Amino acid sequence: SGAIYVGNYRVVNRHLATHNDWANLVWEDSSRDLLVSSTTAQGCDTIARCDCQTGVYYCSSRRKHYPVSFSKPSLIFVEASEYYPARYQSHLMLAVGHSEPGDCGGILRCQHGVVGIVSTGGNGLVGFADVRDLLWLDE
Ligand SMILES: NC(=O)[C@H]1CCCN(C(=O)Cc2cccc3nsnc23)C1
Ligand SMILES: [Zn+2]
Repeated sequence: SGAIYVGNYRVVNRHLATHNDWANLVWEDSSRDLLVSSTTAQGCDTIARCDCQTGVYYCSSRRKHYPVSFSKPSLIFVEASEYYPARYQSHLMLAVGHSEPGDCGGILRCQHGVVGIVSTGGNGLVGFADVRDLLWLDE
């Protein structure tokens, strides 16, 4: 679990969105596993606007932050689950590192700010849904 709070927005994994997230929907994309809902309270997370390929992510299954090199946002094949059939997930970045299903929502950050959130994993790899291209999160 986990979310990004920026201005009047809350960004979560789409497969983990609540009834309240859907009742206050701003934008959602199944192919990216992202959902953004509106919030009354003001968020103060800074989103990065960069092309970094190094950062630090939070791994709740180990209660630790890990430094990682990660790939550029791309279309990557993802196995079926109770949330999606087998498909390509776009805007996805991979790194060598530990993750478990409950790790989704953990933030990936670089020196510029929030890069994305954990969205997939397995076989010693962790996948992050990128948010740096969503320029509207700031306005
Ligand atoms: N975006 C998707 O389609 C997700 C939806 C939930 C299931 N999923 C996973 O990757 C499950 C998983 C297993 C093993 C380590 C994991 N670390 S994070 N998620 C992990 C795919
Ligand atoms: Zn950066």
